[PDB]
Amino acid sequence: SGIVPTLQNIVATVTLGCRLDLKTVALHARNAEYNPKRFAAVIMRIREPKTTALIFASGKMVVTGAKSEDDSKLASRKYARIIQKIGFAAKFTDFKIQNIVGSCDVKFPIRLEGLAFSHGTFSSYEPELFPGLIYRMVKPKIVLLIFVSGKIVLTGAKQREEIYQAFEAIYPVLSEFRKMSGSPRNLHLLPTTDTYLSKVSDDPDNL
DNA sequence: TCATATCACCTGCGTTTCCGTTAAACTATCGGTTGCGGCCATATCTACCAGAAAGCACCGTTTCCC
Repeated sequence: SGIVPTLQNIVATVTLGCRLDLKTVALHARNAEYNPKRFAAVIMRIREPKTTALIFASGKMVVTGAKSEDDSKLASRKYARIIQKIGFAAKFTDFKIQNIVGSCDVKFPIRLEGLAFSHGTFSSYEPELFPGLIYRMVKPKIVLLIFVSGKIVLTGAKQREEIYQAFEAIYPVLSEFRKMSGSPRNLHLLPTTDTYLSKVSDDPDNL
């Protein structure tokens, strides 16, 4: 419970309001990869923040590799500004984080068979083609990947607090699977997602 | 470089289920052609009928007879 989870990847999307010519967009970006022989879209990485991004002719975009809530909106706004420099209106709309990926380490090894046998209502553990166990948390809804080393991965979340709540909910379970710190201090010590996102310009006129 | 989880996608392959196709035995009329019979025309035979010249009966004035 003392080893607070770290975010590894935040993935988001934004609507542009207007349908646009993706070939025209592909002409001016300083990083771009695109070939209709394999896929009909441009892959578009940037230096700072270190995000990858994607654009669709229908007037929608996706952003990946964000380290913070801030990076997600700030990168999306900078990609939209590049499209506004180009011959399109690109009205920044529908900003959302569809998935969050985080990880933590309890520093003790886990008997995945014991976890799967006792919590089989939520746990799945297939024959060992892959070494890690998977867990389906239903309230709040989170997917957790459990490894024998004590390393843990969390995904399927969209709100920051639920990743820390899911870790805190399974830490007592993991701690029971032991043989021969445990205090969270608070459920969420850091500021909320909204108090982070509000540092970035929200108004679409603030290009 | 293979072995899991999760999401945007969109475009693509070629899949996967009830309907459509070529053509069946058995089905429901309905048509090109078969044979079978009414109305109406004709020359002849007939039923129902009246009219004439002639019958014939009811009747009583006559007169001969009770």
